[PDB]
Amino acid sequence: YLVEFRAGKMSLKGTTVTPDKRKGLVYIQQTDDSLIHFCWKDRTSGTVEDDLIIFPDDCEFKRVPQCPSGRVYVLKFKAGSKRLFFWMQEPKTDQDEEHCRKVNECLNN
Repeated sequence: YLVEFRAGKMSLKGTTVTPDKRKGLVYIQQTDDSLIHFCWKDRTSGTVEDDLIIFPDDCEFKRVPQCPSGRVYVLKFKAGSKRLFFWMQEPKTDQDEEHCRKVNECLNN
C-alpha cells in the first residue's frame, strides 16, 4: 500500500450522513495497470467495501473544520461535488494531518 491508516467510514442513510461504527482501514494501492485505488477495508471481516479509482486533480482530502472531535475528513470530488466522509481511528491525533497530506500526495502524484 502507498498509504494506510486507521479510519471509519460514513454513509448516506436517506438524507442523513451517518458514521459507520466499524473499525476500518483507509489505504491507497497502485495496481499493475498503473491506476490508483483509494480503498476502505473493514478490519473485522477483512472485506474491502470501497474501491475508487482516482486520477490526479479529481479529489482533495481535507479536514472538516466544524466537527468538534477534529477527527472527521472528507474526500471531495472537484467535479460533481461527490463527497466521502471518514473519521480517524488512531487513538492519538498527532498523525491525522500527516495522513491527510500523504493521501493528497498519493492521489495527485
